[PDB]
Amino acid sequence: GLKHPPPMILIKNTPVPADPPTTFNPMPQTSFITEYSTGQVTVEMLWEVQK
Amino acid sequence: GDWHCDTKWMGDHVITKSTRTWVLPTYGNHLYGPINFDGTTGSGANAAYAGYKTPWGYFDFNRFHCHFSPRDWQRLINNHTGIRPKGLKIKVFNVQVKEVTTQDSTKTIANNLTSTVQIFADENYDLPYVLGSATQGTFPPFPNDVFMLPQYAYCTLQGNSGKFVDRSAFYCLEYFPSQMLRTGNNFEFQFKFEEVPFHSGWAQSQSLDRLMNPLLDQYLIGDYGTDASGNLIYHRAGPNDLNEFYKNWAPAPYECIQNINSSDNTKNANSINGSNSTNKWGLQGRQAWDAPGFVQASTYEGAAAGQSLLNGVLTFDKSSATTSSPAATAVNRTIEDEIQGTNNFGNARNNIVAINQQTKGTNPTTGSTSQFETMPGMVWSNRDIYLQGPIWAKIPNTDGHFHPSPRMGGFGLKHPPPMILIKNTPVPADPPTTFNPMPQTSFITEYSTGQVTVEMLWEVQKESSKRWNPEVQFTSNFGTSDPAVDGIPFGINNLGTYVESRPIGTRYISKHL
Amino acid sequence: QNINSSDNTKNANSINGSNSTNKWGLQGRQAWDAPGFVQASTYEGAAAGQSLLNGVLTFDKSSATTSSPAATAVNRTIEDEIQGTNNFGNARNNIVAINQQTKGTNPTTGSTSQFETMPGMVWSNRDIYLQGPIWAKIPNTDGHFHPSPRMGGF
Amino acid sequence: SLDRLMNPLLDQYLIGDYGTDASGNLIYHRAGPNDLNEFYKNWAPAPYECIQNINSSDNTKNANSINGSNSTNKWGLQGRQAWDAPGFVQASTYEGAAAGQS
Amino acid sequence: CTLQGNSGKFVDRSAFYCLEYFPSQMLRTGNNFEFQFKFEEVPFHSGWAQSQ
Amino acid sequence: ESSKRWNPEVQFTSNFGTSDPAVDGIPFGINNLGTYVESRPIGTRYISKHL
Amino acid sequence: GDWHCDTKWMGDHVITKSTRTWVLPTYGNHLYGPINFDGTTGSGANAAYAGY
Amino acid sequence: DSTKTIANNLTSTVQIFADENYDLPYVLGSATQGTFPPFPNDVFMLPQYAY
Amino acid sequence: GDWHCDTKWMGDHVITKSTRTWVLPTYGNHLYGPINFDGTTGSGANAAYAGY
Repeated sequence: GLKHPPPMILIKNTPVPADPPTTFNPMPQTSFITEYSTGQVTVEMLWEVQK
Repeated sequence: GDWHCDTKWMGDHVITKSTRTWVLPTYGNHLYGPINFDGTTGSGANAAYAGYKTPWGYFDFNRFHCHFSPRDWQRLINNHTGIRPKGLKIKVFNVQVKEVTTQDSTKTIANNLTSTVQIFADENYDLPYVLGSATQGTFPPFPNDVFMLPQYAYCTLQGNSGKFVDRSAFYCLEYFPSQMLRTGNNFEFQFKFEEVPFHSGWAQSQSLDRLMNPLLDQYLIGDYGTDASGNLIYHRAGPNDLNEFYKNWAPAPYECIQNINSSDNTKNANSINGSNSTNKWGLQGRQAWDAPGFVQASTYEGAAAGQSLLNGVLTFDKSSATTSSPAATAVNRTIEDEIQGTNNFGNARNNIVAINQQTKGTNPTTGSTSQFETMPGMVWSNRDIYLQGPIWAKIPNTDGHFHPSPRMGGFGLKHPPPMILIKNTPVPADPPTTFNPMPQTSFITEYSTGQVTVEMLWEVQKESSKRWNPEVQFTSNFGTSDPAVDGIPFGINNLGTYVESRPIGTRYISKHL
Repeated sequence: QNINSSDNTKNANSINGSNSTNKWGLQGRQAWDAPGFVQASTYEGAAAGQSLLNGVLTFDKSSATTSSPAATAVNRTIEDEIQGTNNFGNARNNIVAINQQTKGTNPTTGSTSQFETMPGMVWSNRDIYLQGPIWAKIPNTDGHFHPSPRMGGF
Repeated sequence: SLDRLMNPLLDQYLIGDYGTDASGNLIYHRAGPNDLNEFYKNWAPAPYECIQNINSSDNTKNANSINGSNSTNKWGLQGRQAWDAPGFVQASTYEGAAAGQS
Repeated sequence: CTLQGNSGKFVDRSAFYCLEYFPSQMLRTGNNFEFQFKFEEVPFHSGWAQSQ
Repeated sequence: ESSKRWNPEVQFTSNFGTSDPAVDGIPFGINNLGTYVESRPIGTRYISKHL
Repeated sequence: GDWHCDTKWMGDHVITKSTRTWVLPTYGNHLYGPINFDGTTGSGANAAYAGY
Repeated sequence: DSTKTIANNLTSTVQIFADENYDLPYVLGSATQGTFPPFPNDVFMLPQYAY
Repeated sequence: GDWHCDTKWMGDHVITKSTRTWVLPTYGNHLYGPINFDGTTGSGANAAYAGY
């Protein structure tokens, strides 16, 4: 039990918009390029033990 | 080049940061063009204009919800009686240029690392300044939305039927120095605001005719009338008549504006034509609406529910929309009653003046007036600022101006934040193998996108009031919301759309006059 | 409106003062505008006793509680020293053009009861008196025009 | 000009009051490129006292036998009147007006 | 007087002040109270009559 | 209070329609008889936090 | 940026390292949304929730 | 049509932050799925955040 | 010896001051006395007490 546990690490792909129309529109743009990401993660922990 | 979007409250000042994602199309096929309207197919001769549209585009951050979340805005208005802008800095970064190819049905999008974009700030105010007109294209209030940059265009001096004249000006934007950005390059700009007064963030807890000690009498004697023989009669004002006290100060000037009731249709007349009933000012032989006008009280305590003024208040959309005739359930209509102490109701028209010269045989007569303008000894309050409203406006460059506080709201500035303009650099397609002198009209189809961060330094005034009883605060009050249909107010609904539930002013804490 | 303090032959009979005074509205009710922005109460050549109805300050000769003091018990001020820059209050003699003239329609003008501040005007403030107030507090507001208190002083 | 300061391609995010319907309900309208005169605006033009027109070039525009002193603007002081001239400056003519307008 | 509604009734923004909530000093016989004040800059009142 | 929620929070506010100075007076104030009245109870819990 | 995944036993303490490969899709079409359950089609009223 | 092509984009980004002040609802510690796999050679999805 | 009754908000701490006027009678005719209750005329045996 911990008052201050290891904090959450959050991640997301940055949205990349598709081609806009050539006339200005005030609405938010809903069309995006389909993508995903991948990588490596390493975690290192120091533990204390009793013999 | 990292994301920020956050607020830091330090004592007497506060810093806001926000980051958005923008997308820039090629406008106008890389062409300038003249634009006019002669008015006929539209409203009429009052609608005519002449000008130019350009291939360029620009950034507009001039609304408050660009810089403040609703919770931060609450933290401001309950605890502070004033705010003014101090400094500004802007960064454009992570630019990508993308090429579009269409073969048959399918459409492919590829990245081009060497192609550029051009950007410059207009620091000397050389271009016509189109910010401060409260138009669309501002940064979205919700930080995750992607938005288009609007195309830059301007109006110039016109003659009859929207034709150019000798003093009409054409501007070439390539005649300015600008810097060219590839992937990996960024643009930065810093700005310092001129000194302005704090916006007044409180509601009035007194009225201008009650400033006296109610228990006492005046040592000044008033004129009560004449007797049957014509001798002057004197009267001393006191607690039984407070309206007859001699006073040092007078309320705000007005142009009479027509009333309207937004809630209750039994109060309104049928089939009102709004354009025929609004206040107007003339210029160059044509007329324009005067709206919202110089601010008046839209309602006062004791007035009927829903009382308002026709084109006398600001009205906002709940969500970004293109609709030309939005429904009443889709809008946020502001109410200014916090100024009712110094500012009369807009439709009252109840000031009285003497209309003749009395002698024995002719009785004195008076009349009410629809027009009462500025006189020595008047005091008034400015229109409120809103979370959905504009921050600043550019004071016109002229010999004279009276109390240059912009009528829609905010801070009048001699030197506002300059316009930042941007466009994709044209990339020609394959030329012919024989020399041709003509300009080349064939280009590669492309668009660009990136991130922009804006950081503002604000100065604020903390609230010292010594009243004993508690004060009104802005609070979140709604019975229940359906997550299936609706969602949390000031939040994302079931369709993924951000909704601003109600309008929010700055005037909650109260002060005596 | 004008009033004559000395000579009753100049006044109309049975004037109701409250009905004839200038008023401004606020919050759905009305209050007297008095003394108002100062005007000349009389000028040289005007009849003796010429004054303005609730346009001047009037004081008691001695401290008193009376609600309706007699004329012999009061000191009525006269401001004629401003008659160079400030018109007589009941004159209403400024003239403006009320139509647009063409061949066939003659130009017409009219007098006005209201003429407000324009670029290029000059004026004088109301005088201070040995019996009058010294100072007043300017209301705390976004805007005010020429904040000189109307009854007098600083 | 002071009514054209906007970007002519865009619409406002402010909504105007268009009128009432047959039952008396308020109707809303968004101003845009088809009506630029209905835009909400920050600034207003100059104050005026109305001054009579005259045409210096073309006598067919003027009325006959105008008495100038009777038709000019005047202010009173000390029980007498004086001309207010030239007055606070107004535009004497504008583009599209007839030739000689003053 | 404070902000009113119809018929001289209080409303939400009406303010009540307790004067005992201020610091004050207590005077017996032999004690005195002193206060000093400086006026802000204002123009001279014009003490002349116009001869033109 | 440091909270990072987006939407606004509940605050304690003075809400009453109208009060009669003849009969009643201002809430949390002196009534017509000179008596001090505490109109409603007030806790400390208004701002919200997740667990 | 290299791989590790290994353990080192030192006396009274021990250090673990591990390396993995992750994949991240785009969730929700770049949208937030409210989610509820009223319980009926599931267990019942004890199963209801609201969130984002 | 039927086929699916996958290309690499060198300029596009991903966003990551740790929540050090515990400002978000903490959904770890509920013993749900989406943890690192025990066997080091497996590839795993990151779960979607909700509260 | 002066009046105060006021509050000062400083950052992470706050100071309150208040002043009141008290009146003290002579109690008990300058006497101590024992007090009891056996409970009968009141609630009952659960109400009994002894003291001074």
